[PDB]
Amino acid sequence: AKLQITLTRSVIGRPETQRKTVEALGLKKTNSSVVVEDNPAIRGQINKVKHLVTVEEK
Amino acid sequence: VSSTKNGRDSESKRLGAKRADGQFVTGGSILYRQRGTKIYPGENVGRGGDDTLFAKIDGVVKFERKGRDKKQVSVYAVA
Amino acid sequence: ASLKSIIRQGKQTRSDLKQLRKSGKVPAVVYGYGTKNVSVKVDEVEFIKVIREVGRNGVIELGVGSKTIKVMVADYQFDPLKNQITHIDFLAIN
Amino acid sequence: MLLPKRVKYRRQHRPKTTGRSKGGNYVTFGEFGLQATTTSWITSRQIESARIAMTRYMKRGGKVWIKIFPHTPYTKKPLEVRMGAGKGAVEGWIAVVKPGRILFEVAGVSEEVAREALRLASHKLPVKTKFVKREEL
RNA sequence: UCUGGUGACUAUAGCAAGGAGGUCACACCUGUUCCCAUGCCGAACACAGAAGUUAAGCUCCUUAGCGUCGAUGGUAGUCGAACUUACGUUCCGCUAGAGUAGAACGUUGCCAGGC
RNA sequence: CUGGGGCGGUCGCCUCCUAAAAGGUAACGGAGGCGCUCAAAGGUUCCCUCAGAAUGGUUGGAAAUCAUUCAUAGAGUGUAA
RNA sequence: UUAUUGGAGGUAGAGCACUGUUUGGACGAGGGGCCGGUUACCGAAUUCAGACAAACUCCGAAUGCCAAUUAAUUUAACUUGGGAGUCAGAACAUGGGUGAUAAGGUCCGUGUUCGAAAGGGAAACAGCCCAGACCACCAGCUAAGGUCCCAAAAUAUAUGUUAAGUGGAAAAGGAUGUGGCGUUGCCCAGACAACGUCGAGUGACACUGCGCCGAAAAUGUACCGGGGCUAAACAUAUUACCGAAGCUGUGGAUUGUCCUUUG
Ligand SMILES: [Mg+2]
Ligand SMILES: [Mg+2]
Ligand SMILES: [Mg+2]
Ligand SMILES: [Mg+2]
Ligand SMILES: [Mg+2]
Ligand SMILES: [Mg+2]
Ligand SMILES: [Mg+2]
Ligand SMILES: [Mg+2]
Ligand SMILES: [Mg+2]
Ligand SMILES: [Mg+2]
Ligand SMILES: [Mg+2]
Ligand SMILES: [Mg+2]
Ligand SMILES: [Mg+2]
Ligand SMILES: [Mg+2]
Ligand SMILES: [Mg+2]
Ligand SMILES: [Mg+2]
Ligand SMILES: [Mg+2]
Ligand SMILES: [Mg+2]
Ligand SMILES: [Mg+2]
Ligand SMILES: [Mg+2]
Ligand SMILES: [Mg+2]
Ligand SMILES: [Mg+2]
Ligand SMILES: [Mg+2]
Ligand SMILES: [Mg+2]
Ligand SMILES: [Mg+2]
Ligand SMILES: [Mg+2]
Ligand SMILES: [Mg+2]
Ligand SMILES: [Mg+2]
Ligand SMILES: [Mg+2]
Ligand SMILES: [Mg+2]
Repeated sequence: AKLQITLTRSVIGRPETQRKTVEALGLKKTNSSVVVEDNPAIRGQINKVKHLVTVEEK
Repeated sequence: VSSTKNGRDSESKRLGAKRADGQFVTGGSILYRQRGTKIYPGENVGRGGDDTLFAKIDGVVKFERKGRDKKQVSVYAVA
Repeated sequence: ASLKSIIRQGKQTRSDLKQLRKSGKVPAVVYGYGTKNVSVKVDEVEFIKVIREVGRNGVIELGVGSKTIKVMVADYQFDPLKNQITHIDFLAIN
Repeated sequence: MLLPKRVKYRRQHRPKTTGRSKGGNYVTFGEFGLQATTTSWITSRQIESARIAMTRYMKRGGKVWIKIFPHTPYTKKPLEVRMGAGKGAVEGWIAVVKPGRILFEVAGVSEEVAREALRLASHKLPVKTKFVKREEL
């Protein structure tokens, strides 16, 4: 349906492969959120960076 | 007094594949660069003097097996 | 020749295989005549006592769920360090 | 005193040390054996000292096998030399063991003689060892 | 359907063994007069033939003996993460090689003939 | 140039390994070659298919050569790999 | 950037089908003991089993790479022209060479940080863990790490281990130190000790957790930061709190994008 994603860990000290994924989700600073819809391409980007974000089912 | 007698090397030659499977190419473009024939030519593909594989016409490129353990390149027409 | 088995469920991960071996259990499969591939569980201590009384090559009537199958032993993977059996393959014969 | 008669390349890279035994970790030729528990190199002087102390205790009774051969040469640069003017001359021949590998096998003797003969050998290797039987079941 | 010609397919199509088959096709076979031919040999190649034969090639059956193909399950290795400096451990994805069960004594397009 | 400098050695080109399954990638790191040749060892059209092993056979240096069965190239391919 | 498809290539690992290396056992041919032959010995061939490889491969990943889809989320990319500075790099983790499986060593690859980055922790400490400072505030929520006093927050709950101040610097080896889990011997017929008595348990093996010895250096206790600790140590679970210039709250400044009342 919809998902709420929150950048909970900061992004510095991380490889650039993981920084570009966080930008592709549309997250900007720490504790900043975004609301998108569920999609198997969106779950792939959450899978890559799952130790940095938090997902709730909206 | 000690010395060595190994310091020589050649300049490397940029071999290997140059276009990808499924990609549209123009009618004279180099597909694969090799010593000897690791990959044969197939349809609409020429084989150069230094064993370079190149396309005859413009189209999409397909890598495909040939026998048990042989490989070839073809280019097919419609784009 | 009356050993008991428990059917494993789908997709054992790495953790619950080594958690299964820190008990006295060992993973196993059955296949062969008249059956299908079923992956099971066997107690290690009970398995040794059955082998040591019917031999290396004998017939075992083990039960999978409800039914019982006459089963011989095909192969087994062994850990030579720390000396425990880590996998056993079962073969149905009729 | 074990060494190969001819080698294609005299100067080689040193072997990879981490991991487990690739193979050769069950006794096949004899009755008893000595397996390794940690990881080291064995430099072909150790297995000459260990084979002699193996042999004189058994009073030339049963047979003894060695499952290890030193294949790899290693080099050493001479005394008090600056770094880097080529790779030095060879020094000796090593063989790499990892935990699991059987080192010696004995046969043709009683069990308590085999434990003592392998115990005397084990004090001459640089690796922790363990006494094993011929596995079955 | 049978035979033949000719194409497609990683030998599951191969190799070996055993047994049947023929003047319709095919082949051994007859001959060197002619085109043509052999570092010598009409063996081969080419030509002229149709007395003979299913022995062989060939085709059809039988077999898993060798080769080939080959899961499931487990293990080795490893991307990412978390502890740590140990010839490391733990979690989660992916997942071999070897070995086992098994598959397999080909499948199929076009034409002509014989049904 | 240089694990201070000197003495020693090296300075251009080709091929392997290191090189981390695209390409590329250093060290006074490990191994070797070049500074040509061919008037056919070029082009085209037709034919042919090996070394090696085994078994027999005057010379047999064991193996030269001959016949026979197998033999995935192990042969040969001007010159290193 | 991800999902899905397709493809190139020979690492890790495995393996011995080629090339080389190697251990045992058989088979027989040859020389070969002899009296030409036996038998012993030798080397070569063929086989059975079992091992090794950066310059070996019958095999062969994970990841990375090249591309295409009216895919989904994002915001860059490219060309032309004007103006530069840079060509002494360092530590950490990891894949490798060299060296001595030595160096805060040296040389390459892949990432982070420093350089050019304050703030909190690590006693102090460019490169380690958390985290990126527009400016006020005597307001709140948290990260890494922590909650007996120095010094902010639990002398908090529950279970167990340790007796060495281990914790709070090291090995081969040695040992009736103590807990846990298994297999198997001798049991009240009387063992197992000591000399008929003794009257209940007694041994071996195996895998393990914590600890002991091994342990000697120079101005002054002298690696827990100090006091001090038998838990304020260690392990496993739970619930609370402290904790940053991170994030929220209130006000203000500058620039920009929208709508646009230029608010
Ligand atoms: Mg093996
Ligand atoms: Mg004739
Ligand atoms: Mg497999
Ligand atoms: Mg690469
Ligand atoms: Mg490459
Ligand atoms: Mg030279
Ligand atoms: Mg390897
Ligand atoms: Mg290497
Ligand atoms: Mg290799
Ligand atoms: Mg420069
Ligand atoms: Mg420089
Ligand atoms: Mg340095
Ligand atoms: Mg270092
Ligand atoms: Mg680097
Ligand atoms: Mg500077
Ligand atoms: Mg920066
Ligand atoms: Mg700072
Ligand atoms: Mg401080
Ligand atoms: Mg410190
Ligand atoms: Mg600073
Ligand atoms: Mg709070
Ligand atoms: Mg916390
Ligand atoms: Mg103070
Ligand atoms: Mg306080
Ligand atoms: Mg102490
Ligand atoms: Mg200690
Ligand atoms: Mg001590
Ligand atoms: Mg003192
Ligand atoms: Mg003190
Ligand atoms: Mg802020």
